[PDB]
Amino acid sequence: ATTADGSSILDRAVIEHNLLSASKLYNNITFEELGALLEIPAAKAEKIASQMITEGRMNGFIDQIDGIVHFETREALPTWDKQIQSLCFQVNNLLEKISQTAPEWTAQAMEAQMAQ
Amino acid sequence: LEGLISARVDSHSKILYARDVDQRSTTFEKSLLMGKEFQRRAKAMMLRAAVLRNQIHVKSP
Amino acid sequence: ILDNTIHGRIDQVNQLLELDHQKRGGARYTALDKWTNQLNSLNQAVVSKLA
Amino acid sequence: SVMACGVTGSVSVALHPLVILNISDHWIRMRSQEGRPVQVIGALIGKQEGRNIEVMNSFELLSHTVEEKIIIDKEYYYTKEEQFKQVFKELEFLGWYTTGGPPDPSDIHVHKQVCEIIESPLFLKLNPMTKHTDLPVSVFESVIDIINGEATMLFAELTYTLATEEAERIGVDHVARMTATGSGENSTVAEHLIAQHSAIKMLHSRVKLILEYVKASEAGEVPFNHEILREAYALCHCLPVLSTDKFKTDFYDQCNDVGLMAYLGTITKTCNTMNQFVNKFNVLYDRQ
Amino acid sequence: SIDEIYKYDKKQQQEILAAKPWTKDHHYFKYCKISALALLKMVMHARSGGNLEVMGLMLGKVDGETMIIMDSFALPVEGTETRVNAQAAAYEYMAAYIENAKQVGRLENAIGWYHSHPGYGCWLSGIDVSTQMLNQQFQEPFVAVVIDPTRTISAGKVNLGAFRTYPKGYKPPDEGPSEYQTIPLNKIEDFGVHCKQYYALEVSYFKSSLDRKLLELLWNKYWVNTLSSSSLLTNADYTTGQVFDLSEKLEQSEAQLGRGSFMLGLETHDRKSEDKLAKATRDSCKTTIEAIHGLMSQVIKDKLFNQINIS
Amino acid sequence: SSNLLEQFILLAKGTSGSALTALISQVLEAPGVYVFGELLELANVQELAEGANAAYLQLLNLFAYGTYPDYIANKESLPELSTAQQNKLKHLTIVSLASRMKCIPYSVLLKDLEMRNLRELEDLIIEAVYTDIIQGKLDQRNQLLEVDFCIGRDIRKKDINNIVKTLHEWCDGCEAVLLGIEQQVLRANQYKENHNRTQQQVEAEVTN
Repeated sequence: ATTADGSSILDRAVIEHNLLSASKLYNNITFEELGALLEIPAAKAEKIASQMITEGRMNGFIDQIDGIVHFETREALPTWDKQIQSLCFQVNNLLEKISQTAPEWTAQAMEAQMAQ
Repeated sequence: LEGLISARVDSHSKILYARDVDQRSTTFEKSLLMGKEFQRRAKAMMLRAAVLRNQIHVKSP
Repeated sequence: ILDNTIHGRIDQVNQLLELDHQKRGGARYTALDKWTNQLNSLNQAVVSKLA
Repeated sequence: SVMACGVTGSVSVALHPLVILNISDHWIRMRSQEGRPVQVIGALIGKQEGRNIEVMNSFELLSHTVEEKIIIDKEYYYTKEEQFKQVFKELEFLGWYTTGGPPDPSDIHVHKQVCEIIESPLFLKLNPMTKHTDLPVSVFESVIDIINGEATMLFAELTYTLATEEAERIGVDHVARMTATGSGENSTVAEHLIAQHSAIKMLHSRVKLILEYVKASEAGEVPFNHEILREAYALCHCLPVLSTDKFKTDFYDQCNDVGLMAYLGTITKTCNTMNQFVNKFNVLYDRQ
Repeated sequence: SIDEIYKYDKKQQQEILAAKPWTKDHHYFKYCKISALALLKMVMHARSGGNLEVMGLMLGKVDGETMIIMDSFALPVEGTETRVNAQAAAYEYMAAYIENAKQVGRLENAIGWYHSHPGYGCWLSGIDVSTQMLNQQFQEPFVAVVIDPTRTISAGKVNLGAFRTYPKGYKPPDEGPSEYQTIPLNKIEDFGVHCKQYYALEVSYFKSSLDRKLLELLWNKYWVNTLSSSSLLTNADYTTGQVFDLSEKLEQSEAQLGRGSFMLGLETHDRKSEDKLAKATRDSCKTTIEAIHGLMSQVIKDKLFNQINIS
Repeated sequence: SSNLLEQFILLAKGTSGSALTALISQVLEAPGVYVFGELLELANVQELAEGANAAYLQLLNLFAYGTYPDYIANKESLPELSTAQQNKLKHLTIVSLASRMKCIPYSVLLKDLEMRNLRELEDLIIEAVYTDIIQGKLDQRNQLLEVDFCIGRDIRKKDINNIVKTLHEWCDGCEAVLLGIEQQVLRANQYKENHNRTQQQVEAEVTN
């Protein structure tokens, strides 16, 4: 159907999908650069992004002073516990690879701590 | 002085501005001043109760 | 704002609605002030029982 | 050989006298129903908090026997694992026990399948004659050693003690006596320090398992492989995690918040003892 | 028997559930055997709730006039006195356990439900005696076990006791308290009346179970979640919210010291709640210990990983 | 990929001459190959010189030790790339600065990769996250880039000493903290035993 731009309904779902993926990948982009990547004017890239924050479907805030919209990617304390859990998760996946490739080395490394 | 607000009069531009201190500055300093008086009053009470043990009452007047 | 519906402050000299997202705390610091006032009056009562 | 005491582990085993009642309960029942003294197979359960090993009770093993091996029923064990993971995750499982006497070479092949489940199993053997000082029980550990070029899994005996936890001894004595227990010390501070004391012992073992793995690829043990080096290079490069100006301004802010609350709570504890001393001093010593 | 009750027997459960000997006399259950491995799981789930009430579910079998408490798991329901009919949340767990047990040749079903009554001792109030009568007629047999987590700290006694509420048409007209404990001066009048609705049983102990053996295989891959500490950010609203209640307790202590509970003629019995200054001390220390407990989980993380750096 | 690395090292050791020159351009064009340490130290690529054969040897050295600005300075002497070889060079530039410094500011990557905004600069970085190549986090307050996991470029023959040095401080560092935690348990348990004995013997003598 005729949904503003283009001649299909997918013209609106693509713009809304690119804004959600940019909230976790793009740091901070201007309103003039965000519209050029989607072939949309600057007046349309602001009204669509503002409706996603009110409904609770997209993170970040919009600054009307300089016209630079920022995206929230988690910081401060919530990022400290994420790096610790991601680091300990790599040791769990590495332990399953050592015992699978060479199960004899797993029992030998455990006895080295009890001998000291 | 009479009200309960906190405003600042800026005579350089005739605009009533506002300059407040941090929330951690007026809280940590107020609690530290009360903690010093708490330890001073508690230690001074032991000095008053010390003379009341060896049978030493008021003998000044 | 007075009806506890819209947060922030109005600035007529700049035509900008202020909303400090990383402002100072007000939920935890409001309890330390009440604990200091209650402990100050309590110390004056326990010390008045010993002349 | 079959018994030579290879590497003696420095871990402490907190064996309990209740582990012998479950072993004798399975030996008399198996002999009365078969009419012959065969060998029973069970399992050693308890709790492991790192260096200290606590063996509370025991239970028989639910496995089959074909030809000469012991096939662990992993299909039934893995079915209940997805349902028992959303309630608790404590109380580890140790090794297994058996009834016989001298170490037999047939028990070596059975202990090899146990290492595939837990990385540090344990062996136990009940002897009718004497051996130790108290109960005739002994705990052994799987210690591999080469014998004239052939690597065999030998055993090493250890010296067990009594209860090494005040919060645990009060629960064990109330189970065997089935009557009453004396009022002692519950140790509330020791019940909370186990979350941090056992975390260091668990992390110290994970680093030791990966330290010799990368060191063997650089020396001459593990062959030179480009896949192992490219997968373990950036693994330790992330250390330390979040150690810039963003975490320095947040760690000191959280310490000052709880630090001020500790000062307001410490002065309240002193006022409790001060009120008990003032009321007892203004009556006997003072009369006004 | 002696050696048959220590293991799982299929012939024992096929000669009891098929005949149902409990339909003739309600006083058939005399003893109760609770596993030593399952006792630690019941005292740990109720201790995490603190002053709140929680409920769970127990699984086991039967062997004559003595119940067997094998495995036991926790439940997300907030006790039974707050939420009426707390057995509705355990219907999803029972539908997934019976279907997985009949295919392997096991007739192990439900055996009872355990809860916690912190404060007024281990007993059955007027609410637990009404819901238990509606569950014994559908999911039989059942047994109510109360665990006091806040009583084994100060007194040091492990409170444990199983009870069974009699249905309609079998309650004795006069029966004294079989298992009497400590009750504060508030609900002591209801203990002498509700004691005739149930009766205490001689609890026993044995070593068996099965749930305490599969948790080690899960810890080999679930150890990345056990280190998720940092209690300073989890229940941050409970720590700050406790300071607001402390101000109301401190204000009541000022009026207690001013008026005084020692008057002429009638002393040490004037005010209702005495020793307000001594009780407010433990409440102030609760907000301090709980605050420094979350910091210890963060400092220990900055000394093992943050002290490594790089060349 | 990992299965394609064992196929390019077997065809280069079986043939030589003109067949080796055509195999170099096929490796850089085909994706999945992110390592170039096992192919540079071989004696097959060292024999390519005098003419266009020498340009392939210099291009392999820039993909392992050089960066993105090192290629634009001598683009006339090196053969041109396509839409896939140019994007693969930007992935190696991010992992090159991470081996020296832990955090890399955004102003450094904006000059090397020649961008104008932050999303377009990070567009080539997020493409390596799903392929298990570059793993990390993005910082907005400090405007830095904390690279946690990345490729080791070659077979790591020079920076391999930092692997054992980092693991040694993690194993030996736990023993120093364990001595402090164990000492705190003994001090806390001894204080409770002394307090329980001093509170019961002082209250029993009041009746006498």
